[PDB]
Amino acid sequence: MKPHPWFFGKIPRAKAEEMLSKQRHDGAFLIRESESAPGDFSLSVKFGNDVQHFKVLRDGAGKYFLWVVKFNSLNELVDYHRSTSVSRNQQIFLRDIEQVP
Ligand code: NA
Repeated sequence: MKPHPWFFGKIPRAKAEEMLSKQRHDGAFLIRESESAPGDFSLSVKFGNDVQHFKVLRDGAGKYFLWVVKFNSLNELVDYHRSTSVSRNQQIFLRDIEQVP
């Protein structure tokens, strides 16, 4: 298929904020590899004039989750949260970034 447009590797938290702050649509997001917690992933998401960040948590077996529902891949967790909100305070659905192209 195609590589996913949402995996940014080891981009600093502040550079994820810089990039997402130029996005127009709420829910534009990326997965990055945390610098403060090496070996952990973080999800950064545009919402309004902000950028929210969430830890990608692991269970004892290595499944990934944000809150309660967990998955066998980052790819399945991202796809799940295209239609189930990532936030408990707003309805925020992941959508791909509109890329410089
Ligand atoms: Na993680």
